[PDB]
Amino acid sequence: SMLDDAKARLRKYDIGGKYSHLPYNKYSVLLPLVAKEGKLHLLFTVRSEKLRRAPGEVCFPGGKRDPTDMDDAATALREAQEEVGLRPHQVEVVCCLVPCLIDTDTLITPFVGLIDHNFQAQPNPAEVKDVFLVPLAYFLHPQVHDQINHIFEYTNPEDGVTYQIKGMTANLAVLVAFIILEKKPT
Ligand SMILES: O=C(Cc1cccc(O)c1)Nc1cccc(Cl)c1
Repeated sequence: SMLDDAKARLRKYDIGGKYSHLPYNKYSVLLPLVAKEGKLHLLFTVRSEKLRRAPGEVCFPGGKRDPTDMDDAATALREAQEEVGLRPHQVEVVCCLVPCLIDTDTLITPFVGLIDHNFQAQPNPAEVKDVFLVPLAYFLHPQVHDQINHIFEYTNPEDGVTYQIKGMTANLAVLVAFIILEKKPT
C-alpha cells in the first residue's frame, strides 16, 4: 500500500537516537504526512505575526525540548499538540531524519509522522496564523523564486493563496519527497 511503502522507505533513512544525547540546545520538528485524495501531503504552519522569531513565516510544527520530554520525538509531539491540536494517538512517528545544526550550539531533530486521516487542525492563534497542506510531489517540481537564495512559492488551488516556503523547512520537504517518491512505477 501507499502508506506501508512510504513507511518502509522512511525507515531506511532513520538515524534513531544516535545524535540525541549530544549537549546542544535541542529542538524537534514534526514533518507531518497526511494522505488525501490518493496522494501524500505535508502539513505546514504559518507562524503568528505576534511571535518574536520569524513572524508570518512557514515552518513545521515543533519547538524546544523541555524537561518533561522522554526523548526528542516527544518534544515534537508535545509541541505539535500545543500548536495545532494534534493528539499523540493521531500520529505514528516513523523515523528520525538527519538533524540540522545551527548557530554553533543548536541541534534540530526532524521526525516524520503519519497523521490520522480524520485529524483536523485546531491551531493556537497565539502561535499559528494558518495551517495548510502541500502535496509531497510539489517538492519534485517546485515554483522557485530567488530572493541570493531559493524560495518556493506554493499556490493552494482550493483558494488561490500563495505561501512562501524556504530555508530548513523547504530543505526538509524536498528530502522527504525524494525519500518517499523516488524510483516508483506509475
Ligand atoms: O518552532 C517550531 C519548530 C521549529 C524549530 C526550529 C526551527 C524551525 O523552522 C521550526 N514550530 C512552530 C510552528 C508554529 C508556531 C510555533 Cl510557536 C512554533
